[PDB]
Amino acid sequence: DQLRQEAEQLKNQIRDARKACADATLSQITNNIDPVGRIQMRTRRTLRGHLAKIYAMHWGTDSRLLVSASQDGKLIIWDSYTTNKVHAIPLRSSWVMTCAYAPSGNYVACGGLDNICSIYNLKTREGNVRVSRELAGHTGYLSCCRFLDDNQIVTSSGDTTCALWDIETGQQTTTFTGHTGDVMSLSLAPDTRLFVSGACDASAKLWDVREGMCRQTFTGHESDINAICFFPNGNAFATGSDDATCRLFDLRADQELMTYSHDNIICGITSVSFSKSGRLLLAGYDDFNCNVWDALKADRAGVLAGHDNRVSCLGVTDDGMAVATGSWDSFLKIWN
Amino acid sequence: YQVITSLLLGTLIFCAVLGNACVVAAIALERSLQNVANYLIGSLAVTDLMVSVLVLPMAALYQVLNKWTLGQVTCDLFIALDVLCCTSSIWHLCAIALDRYWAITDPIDYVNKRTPRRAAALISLTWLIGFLISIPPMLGWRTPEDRSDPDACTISKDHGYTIYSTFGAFYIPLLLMLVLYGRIFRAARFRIRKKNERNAEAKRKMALARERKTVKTLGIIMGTFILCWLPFFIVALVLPFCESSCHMPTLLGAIINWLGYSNSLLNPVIYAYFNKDFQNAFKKII
Amino acid sequence: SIAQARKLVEQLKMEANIDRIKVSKAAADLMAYCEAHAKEDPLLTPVPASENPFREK
Amino acid sequence: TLSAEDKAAVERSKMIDRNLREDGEKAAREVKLLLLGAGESGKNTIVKQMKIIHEAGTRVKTTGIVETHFTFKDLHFKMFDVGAQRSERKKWIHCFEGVTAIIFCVALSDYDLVLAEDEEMNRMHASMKLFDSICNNKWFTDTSIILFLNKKDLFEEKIKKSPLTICYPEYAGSNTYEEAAAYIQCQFEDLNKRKDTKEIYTHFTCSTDTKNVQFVFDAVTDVIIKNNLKDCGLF
Ligand SMILES: C/C=C\C/C=C\C/C=C/C/C=C/CCCC(=O)O[C@H](COC(=O)CCCCCCCCCCCCC)COP(=O)(O)O[C@H]1[C@H](O)[C@@H](O)[C@H](OP(=O)(O)O)[C@@H](O)[C@H]1O
Ligand SMILES: CC(C)CCC[C@@H](C)[C@H]1CC[C@H]2[C@@H]3CC=C4C[C@@H](OC(=O)CCC(=O)O)CC[C@]4(C)[C@H]3CC[C@]12C
Ligand SMILES: CC(C)CCC[C@@H](C)[C@H]1CC[C@H]2[C@@H]3CC=C4C[C@@H](OC(=O)CCC(=O)O)CC[C@]4(C)[C@H]3CC[C@]12C
Ligand SMILES: COc1ccc2[nH]cc(CCN(C)C)c2c1
Repeated sequence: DQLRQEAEQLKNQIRDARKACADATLSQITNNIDPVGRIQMRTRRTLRGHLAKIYAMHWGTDSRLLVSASQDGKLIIWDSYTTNKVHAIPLRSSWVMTCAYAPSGNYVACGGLDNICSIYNLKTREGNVRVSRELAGHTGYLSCCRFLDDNQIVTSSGDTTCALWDIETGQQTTTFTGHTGDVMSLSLAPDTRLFVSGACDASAKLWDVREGMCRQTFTGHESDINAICFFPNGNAFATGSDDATCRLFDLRADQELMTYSHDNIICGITSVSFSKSGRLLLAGYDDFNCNVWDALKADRAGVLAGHDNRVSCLGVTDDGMAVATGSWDSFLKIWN
Repeated sequence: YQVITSLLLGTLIFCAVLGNACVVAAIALERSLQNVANYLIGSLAVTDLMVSVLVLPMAALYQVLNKWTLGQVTCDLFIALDVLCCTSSIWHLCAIALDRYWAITDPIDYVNKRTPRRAAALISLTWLIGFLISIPPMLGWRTPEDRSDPDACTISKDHGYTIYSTFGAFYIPLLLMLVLYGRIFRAARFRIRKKNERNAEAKRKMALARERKTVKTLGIIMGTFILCWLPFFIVALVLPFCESSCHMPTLLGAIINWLGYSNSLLNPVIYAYFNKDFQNAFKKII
Repeated sequence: SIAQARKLVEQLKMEANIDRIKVSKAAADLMAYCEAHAKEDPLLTPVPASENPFREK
Repeated sequence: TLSAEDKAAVERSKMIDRNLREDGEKAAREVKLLLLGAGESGKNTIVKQMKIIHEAGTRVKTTGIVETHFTFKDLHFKMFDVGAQRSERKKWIHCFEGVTAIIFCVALSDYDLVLAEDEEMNRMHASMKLFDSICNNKWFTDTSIILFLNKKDLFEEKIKKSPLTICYPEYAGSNTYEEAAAYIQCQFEDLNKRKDTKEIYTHFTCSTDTKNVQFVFDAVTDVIIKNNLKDCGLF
């Protein structure tokens, strides 16, 4: 109909407001900040045992145990301190594309091409891990899942919709519609009241968990977004796309702040995450290596080279001690 | 004089040990190079490394001095390690051929019943034939003529031992490997044989290229093995039976011995430095 | 597909009705958070191996 | 180090690693095939045809990906049907990198038909575009394709009643089953740009119980043998 006219008028008004709010680029503000210097990280632990291309990992809240998911249908609970395999959950479907480790440390979730978010109960009364609940309702591959708490989990799938699940009942308490393409990443707020999703329509949306409505939309990328991670403050996030460029968006400023790009990089980002202080943005790449980015100055600080294949997953402990990068060559690597 | 030949033998020894060590290290430190065929190639490289660091050095010292200056016991051990490691290398070539033949003509066995235990069994079997060819001259089958000359080191020339060793070390492997690679050639040719005119011409050209490639590869393998070992085992069979009227020139005999010794240097070049997976691993190591 | 147009225009107006702050203030807040927690960032400043759990017990 | 808890943890890790090694050895003995096609291209008929005799060597139905595990002549096959995955293919097509072969099914009888999305798009043209896209992916450079042309009888009836020139304007020939079925096969063959690294095994699906799975087994064994010959340098 004629609603396209007012839709584009609203888009233009939003763009004008964002341009008006832009008075000083994040480079000008952080020019006085001294460089972080070269970041040298050496592989401390190399967890071995996977037999196919890893696709996800997630640290625990105790910063010691971590979960990894791989195409061999295995969900291994490692012990990064001693490399010991605490658990090895056999998946019903070997096509797993995401995993999460519950904040309480009791549950682990995974999902993939099967449109189901399986939830495993690690700590039970018999010492044997078993599938507590299987959450069905997505009509596309489930790309990411993050535990809101011990009882609620947020999943993002390739049906352009993110969902808030009630694990006890197994139904979608809330569904988050609005994305035009496949949602490929999802990051929870530190206070767990908000969460952003990076989708294949080259845009990211900030969602309210309670109300289930899109608060903001961030359109800066030229290609589909593969990763997203909230800055420790909770007021900003970084996105990694196949544009071979990472981007920092601020919630309050409602616009892009910094672009983490290099001419020598033509491969897409597969995973991003921040350090404890938020001053290093560690981004995995299809160039087989993870590049450490100084968030405030957009300088390539370090390089976590070592992986034989593409770096699919990446995460930083909650205490900020170490960063672990899983890769398609079936090896987790803790760097420190 | 002796400096030139000593330098040549030394550089040959160095190239052989360097190549075998590089192959073994690349297989050990790489996770992609950890399948049954690469295990057999690595065991061949290990055997050739033992040939280069346990036989080649003492053989070179014997060649340049033109006399044995290590003792009867050290000569006997050198002969034993000369026959054990070199016979094991030959049977490693035969075992690689057998593994390739099983992989090519029996895909079901390749998928289901191919495990590294098979690779270990084959390697143990190649070292077993090595031991059973190198040990019999230790106890019995040793004429006193061998010890009659302290300033010499020669393999026991008993006619029965000559037949037993020469056959079980080269001629049984040479017929077995010829049969296996002929069957592999037949299988490869059968697989290769089985606008529209442009596509037909392209298919014909590609089939001809594949036939040329397979005949070249089989030529390289069988030619190197034959041009290195056959000269040695023809002499090592005719000479013992012909005590007189068959004088052997020192130059030709030494060239022949070192041609077979150089088969251990040429083995990593063919079985390891030619395939794509080792080239990529070496590029990743460099 | 007219109802989806109404939903989209409502979403756009709701997004445009939110309050925004200057980018300089937001960048300054981000730079203050980074510098305030820079002491507790083991990746940023290499930590001695005595208390580093992944190298020395 | 030597504490009882650490000894128990290391023993648990060793037992788990042994179990993982056993499971990986078991999984390496299974031939993995990726089944693709456009809507009702007759892939369901193919799946049903292969699960008549040999099958499988509170759960929730997934509707995302379908598992078909069938054994034929001492060979374990695992067919992954992704026809119900209505999303961007390039975001998960790399998950199937390394499958032994791709079974691609197209119905011969849909040349007359058009897609429900728009009338001005032949179903055969959509299938040809899908074949061109999936045959020339960077993931499937060396992966051979087992092409199945389903519904030969319906295609024969349709070409008896309706001409084939509507699907292929450049086509020229007397309309009969053999030449038209050969022309469509050649058109699907010509979409393969990687003629040196991969081959296409085209079969016309038939009602016989064993012929289709027998052709799949023959193609898979011929792929394995050619891979083993390429590894030895003889191909
Ligand atoms: C008259 C008509 C026709 C005949 C006339 C002319 C044409 C033919 C002449 C005769 C041929 C002579 C030798 C040719 C070799 C040659 O072409 O080699 C190619 C080029 O590689 C390099 O250059 C790389 C080489 C690296 C070698 C190692 C370097 C270090 C050496 C010392 C090692 C010790 C210290 C490190 C590589 O190999 P290729 O093109 O020959 O083709 C194949 C090869 O034949 C197969 O054997 C091999 O299979 P495998 O052996 O069974 O595992 C295959 O993988 C493949 O490599
Ligand atoms: C001092 C010596 C021991 C060094 C090692 C030499 C080998 C590497 C040579 C000796 C004979 C050569 C072969 C002699 C002839 C041919 C055929 C040639 O052309 C053909 O493929 C035609 C074959 C035919 O017509 O029968 C390809 C190279 C090849 C296999 C040669 C490969 C290299 C070989 C094995
Ligand atoms: C297959 C590729 C790696 C090439 C392999 C070459 C070898 C077979 C060559 C290189 C150096 C050669 C040697 C160079 C010099 C001598 C000294 C020569 O002197 C003699 O004892 C005879 C003459 C005399 O009595 O003085 C005997 C051959 C020998 C050992 C040669 C044996 C054959 C060798 C080892
Ligand atoms: C009868 O003489 C023999 C029998 C078997 C043998 N295997 C290996 C050798 C020696 C190899 N270098 C002299 C080249 C050998 C000799």
